[PDB]
Amino acid sequence: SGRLWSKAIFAGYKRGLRNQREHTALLKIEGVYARDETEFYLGKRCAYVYKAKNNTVTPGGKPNKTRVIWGKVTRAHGNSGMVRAKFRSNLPAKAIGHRIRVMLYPSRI
Amino acid sequence: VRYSLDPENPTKSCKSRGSNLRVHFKNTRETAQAIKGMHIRKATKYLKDVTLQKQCVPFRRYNGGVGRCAQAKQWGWTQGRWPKKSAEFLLHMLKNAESNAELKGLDVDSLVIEHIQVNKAPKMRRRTYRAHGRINPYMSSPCHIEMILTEKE
Amino acid sequence: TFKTVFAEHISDECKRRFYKNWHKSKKKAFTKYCKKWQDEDGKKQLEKDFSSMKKYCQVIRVIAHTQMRLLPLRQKKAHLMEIQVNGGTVAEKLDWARERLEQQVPVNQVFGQDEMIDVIGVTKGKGYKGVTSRWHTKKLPRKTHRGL
Amino acid sequence: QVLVLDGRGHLLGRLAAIVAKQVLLGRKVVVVRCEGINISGNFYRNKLKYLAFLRKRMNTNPSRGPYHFRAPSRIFWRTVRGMLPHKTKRGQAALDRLKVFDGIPPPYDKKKRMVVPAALKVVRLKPTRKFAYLGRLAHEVGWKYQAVTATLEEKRKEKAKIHYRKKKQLMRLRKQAEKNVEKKIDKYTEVLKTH
Amino acid sequence: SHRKFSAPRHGSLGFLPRKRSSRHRGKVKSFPKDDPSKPVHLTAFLGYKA
Amino acid sequence: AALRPLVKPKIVKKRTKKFIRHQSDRYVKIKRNWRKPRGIDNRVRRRFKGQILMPNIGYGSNKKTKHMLPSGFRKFLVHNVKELEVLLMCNKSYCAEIAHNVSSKNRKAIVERAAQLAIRVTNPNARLR
RNA sequence: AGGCGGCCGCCCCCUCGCCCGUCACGCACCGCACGUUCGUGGGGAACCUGGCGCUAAACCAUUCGUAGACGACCUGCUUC
RNA sequence: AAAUGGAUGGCGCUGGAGCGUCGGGCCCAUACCCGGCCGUCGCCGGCCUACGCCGCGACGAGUAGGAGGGCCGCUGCGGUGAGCCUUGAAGCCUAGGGCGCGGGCCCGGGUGGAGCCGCCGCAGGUGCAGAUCUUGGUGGUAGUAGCAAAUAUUCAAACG
Ligand SMILES: [Mg+2]
Ligand SMILES: [Mg+2]
Ligand SMILES: [Mg+2]
Ligand SMILES: [Mg+2]
Ligand SMILES: [Mg+2]
Ligand SMILES: [Mg+2]
Ligand SMILES: [Mg+2]
Ligand SMILES: [Mg+2]
Ligand SMILES: [Mg+2]
Ligand SMILES: [Mg+2]
Ligand SMILES: [Mg+2]
Ligand SMILES: [Mg+2]
Ligand SMILES: [Mg+2]
Ligand SMILES: [Mg+2]
Ligand SMILES: [Mg+2]
Ligand SMILES: [Mg+2]
Ligand SMILES: [Mg+2]
Ligand SMILES: [Mg+2]
Ligand SMILES: [Mg+2]
Ligand SMILES: [Mg+2]
Ligand SMILES: [Mg+2]
Ligand SMILES: [Mg+2]
Ligand SMILES: [Mg+2]
Ligand SMILES: [Mg+2]
Ligand SMILES: [Mg+2]
Repeated sequence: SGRLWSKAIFAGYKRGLRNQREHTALLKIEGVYARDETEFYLGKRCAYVYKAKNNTVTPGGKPNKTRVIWGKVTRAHGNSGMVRAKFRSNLPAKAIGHRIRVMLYPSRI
Repeated sequence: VRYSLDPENPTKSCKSRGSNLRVHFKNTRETAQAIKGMHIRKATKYLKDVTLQKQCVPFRRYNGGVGRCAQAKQWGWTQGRWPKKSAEFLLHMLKNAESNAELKGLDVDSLVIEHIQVNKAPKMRRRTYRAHGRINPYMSSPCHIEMILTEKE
Repeated sequence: TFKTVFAEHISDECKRRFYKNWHKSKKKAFTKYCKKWQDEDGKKQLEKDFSSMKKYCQVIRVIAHTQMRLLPLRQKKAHLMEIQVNGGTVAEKLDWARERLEQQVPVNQVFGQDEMIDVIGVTKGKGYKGVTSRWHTKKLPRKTHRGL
Repeated sequence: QVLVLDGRGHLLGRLAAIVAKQVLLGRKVVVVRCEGINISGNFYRNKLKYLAFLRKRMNTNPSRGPYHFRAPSRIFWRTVRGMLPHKTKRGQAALDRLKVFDGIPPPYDKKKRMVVPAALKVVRLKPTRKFAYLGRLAHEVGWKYQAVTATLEEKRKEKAKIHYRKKKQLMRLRKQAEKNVEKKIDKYTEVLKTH
Repeated sequence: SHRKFSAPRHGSLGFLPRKRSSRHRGKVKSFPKDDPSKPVHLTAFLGYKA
Repeated sequence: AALRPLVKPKIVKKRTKKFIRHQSDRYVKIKRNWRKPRGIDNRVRRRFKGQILMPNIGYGSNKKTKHMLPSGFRKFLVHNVKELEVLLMCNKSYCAEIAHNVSSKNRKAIVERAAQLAIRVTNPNARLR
């Protein structure tokens, strides 16, 4: 029992003032608010948990309604502690202001 | 002949049609949308109330410049009109559907009108006499009427 | 509005005000409410409402109506009006109101002669009229086409 | 989840910037005591700017067009509207997440009010510069509800005074218990492992 | 422009929403203020123009 | 699990939209085939951002993955038995596709000869009793 | 812009309701994710069961004029 | 001091989110470097459709205009496929499968009932979004305007 993943809020895509680049997304991760603080999270792996009414899940025991697009941390972003991430599939753009899990594996503890 | 929206079975269903009959397509569509989804005796009483101007027919789609009435509040609508000739023709075709159900041998007291359909017949052209010796067409708009009735269980 | 307390003896003119079709209505208004006024155990849950009325409210208004039986009218419906008591403290205003529930209020009691009292009502409807009759603008002369 | 912010001694633009940034992330933030939000500059200057803003209105139909609120909560809500992209379905959802209240509501009496340090008058303004109260501005122009709000505010401040004596009595009792004996065995371990 | 004969405007801007009132009994928009010095009385009665 | 041909890599197309024609949505007289606009004011020819993209040489697929079905073969159309038997040498990369005007009486013989010669046919179970 | 908390008289149980120590077990599913949550999460139509209760109101029609272009508004209709 | 109500873009900003001097970071364009793929060009390889097959390197924007290619397309002509079929050709529809960047094409399913296509050469009345384009049909308007110049009709019966 207990949560193992660190909380991170989806913020938006990599973009300029006018245009966007949907291949790389931005994550405001909680606790980190500095360039020196967004160093431990380099190499973490992210997951966006959402719901659909069809019965497509992991083989972990029971069939449910949970669908997850996987991905991982690429690099840091700015001085405020925001973190870039490239997922395996691009974001649905409904996740703005919503939470993406950051799990504590392959990092180097 | 073929009908759109074929029923569940031809045993418990009767059918009727009128072809090339001088009415207005808009009036017959707007009264068919009020007939559709109703018991046959309620529809007969409804059309007799239309001919007696006691219960109206709301114009929901073809509602351009149509005056209001007080009787439309049963339908949740503001406008309304009382089509006498459309009520007469559609009551005649409901009597035809009743006779066809009697020929097929159904429980004639418990029919409901599941499907009704109206579409434009080929119209006949007349002419007006406007200003400056010009001729503008004066054309009708007849329609073909189809109805599929079903027993209620 | 905090809460509204209605009296026990509610007139048929007030019931005709609350209903729309008095012929089609079965005259069933306020039956359980008068039963709550009649029951002794309901009074303990009703006198607490006045004690909360003394504590929290400042503006107390009195709903009264007219007697249509004394009038030569044909309407037979009594018009309800909230009348803000501008007296003293809320406690004696509530005591005055509960003392004069189900009672008549003459005009000679409150209003007097030589008094300057304003009148509020609804104007005479003249119908869907035009501009020179509504806004009283100046007419156009005889030579004007498409309207004077 | 939910955030409850004080409005006493805060600046309008700074607090609106921090609220409009934190409401796009999803944290349901609510600014309470909105009448106490200070605005820098002279008060005649601020009401002259607001009088010009009231003068801004459509000549053809004043209703269909510029709406001008007088309540300070709705002033702050218009300030956050002018900063969020409200014409799209991101800022509209952010404004639906944002709630603003004048005075203090009864759930926000109980729930603890946060104070943002970077939006403070004391942090951002030199104390020899002029300022203006948004509640004073609202009472001067349009918002006729200071006599009710200030009365209920003094009532809940009396409620806070009658709660704080009980809380301080309980704190004195628990520090008398900490002064008492037979707790120090765990306290040696706590001090040697970061009391 | 320069209308050269300025006239007082017809009508009033204050009475401009000339909609039918949803009520026929003319309700009271504002009652006079109260004080504990004055004795207890009522303010508004009903009547019929005869 | 039918024939499982030789080593064919991951097939990419660099875009899969079969580019729409400008203002084909607005007018239903315009078929959705591409046609290069040669106007002097057109945003598509001027290549403004936020518009449709014109087909040019950059969208050309790889020569290894050109004319490649997702199964891993290259299709070749066939009318009869001799045009099926011409694929006897290269059946492990080239599949057959029976023409539409071939009846069932000869279609069953063509698919029987393909099953004997181990030649993949794209539509084996069509137009049968 | 209120529904959870505090006190007293009793209630069927619990002196392991928690930390320190000994002992033996429960799937150890044999390298793999979407796991544990305020969830007896929100809404709609029905299914079988116990107790306590409810027995109407709008719209049309008709009439009305204090009202109306049409709608709309104010009204009447008890067998005395 | 200027007429609609409005403009550092707005919101706001005073220990700055103003002004002038600057330090360290941070963000991106089709710009630059590396890499994958297509094409053009230059050089070149081999006695493997030589009009084919490979290899290296540099570059690809563009109205008027000019060339090359098209195993893009339509119609008909001569060779040609022991071509296709009334166990279903042309045409048409299609939330189907796919190819080619593209012109377009092939197959699946349905109506249809008698002619059709691939390659090589040949010849065109050979490809449409416009021309207040020609012919034909159909919508919004729209059940809208309008059925109002010349005083006026009413009761009963009858055929129906
Ligand atoms: Mg209209
Ligand atoms: Mg009209
Ligand atoms: Mg004429
Ligand atoms: Mg003539
Ligand atoms: Mg009148
Ligand atoms: Mg004239
Ligand atoms: Mg008022
Ligand atoms: Mg130009
Ligand atoms: Mg400004
Ligand atoms: Mg500076
Ligand atoms: Mg070029
Ligand atoms: Mg024939
Ligand atoms: Mg061809
Ligand atoms: Mg030609
Ligand atoms: Mg020719
Ligand atoms: Mg054309
Ligand atoms: Mg053109
Ligand atoms: Mg034309
Ligand atoms: Mg024409
Ligand atoms: Mg013809
Ligand atoms: Mg037309
Ligand atoms: Mg008309
Ligand atoms: Mg005439
Ligand atoms: Mg007769
Ligand atoms: Mg007769």
